[PDB]
Amino acid sequence: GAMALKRIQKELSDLQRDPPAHCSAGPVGDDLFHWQATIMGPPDSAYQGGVFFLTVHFPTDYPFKPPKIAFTTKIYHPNINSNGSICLDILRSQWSPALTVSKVLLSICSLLCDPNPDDPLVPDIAQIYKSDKEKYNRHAREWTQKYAM
Amino acid sequence: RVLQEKLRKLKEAMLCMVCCEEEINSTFCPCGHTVCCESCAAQLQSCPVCRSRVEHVQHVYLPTHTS
Ligand SMILES: [Zn+2]
Ligand SMILES: [Zn+2]
Repeated sequence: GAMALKRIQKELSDLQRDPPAHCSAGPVGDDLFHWQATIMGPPDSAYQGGVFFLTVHFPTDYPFKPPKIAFTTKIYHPNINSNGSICLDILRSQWSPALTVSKVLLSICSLLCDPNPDDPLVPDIAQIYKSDKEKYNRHAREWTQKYAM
Repeated sequence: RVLQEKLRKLKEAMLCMVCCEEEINSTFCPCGHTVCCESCAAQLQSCPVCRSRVEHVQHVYLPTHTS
């Protein structure tokens, strides 16, 4: 009766019937509590042409607690660090059972198009972003070609 | 025919937002969102929809209930 299983199965079925643009998700391994997700960098972002792999790990009391979502693909972005951790409100404080992995994936896409420099996980990138956007995009593009293509 | 899509969307709308297994039968007061069974509702201190504080949970018999 502690089963997050039904909620996960329902989300999976809903997401796969109506997937967020630029995104894909499916179960991975034996673990029903693990999904892999994929994000194709949006056209109007420094990450276009790039393919980013993410892990989705559901806690055992999901959806009372948010899913653990992390990039496995290396990325140059103020809100994502070298461990692939994502600084995003709805993955922490602003989570609620009303949200979904689908909605989080959409927000990550939004974050790729419009980094939030006021929420730096990576200080020096956040300022290259605010100080010189043109060099930021240059670096973001270079890292996409190098690690996400 | 494709009434199936409509009837199933309706049935799934009646399922608890959290456990996705039990029929919804509880409203958060004072905000009025009605999205959970009694057990999941009792465990949420703020409304999942509007984030309003939950002062108390009121049992509701959904007018759309079968048996
Ligand atoms: Zn429930
Ligand atoms: Zn509410």
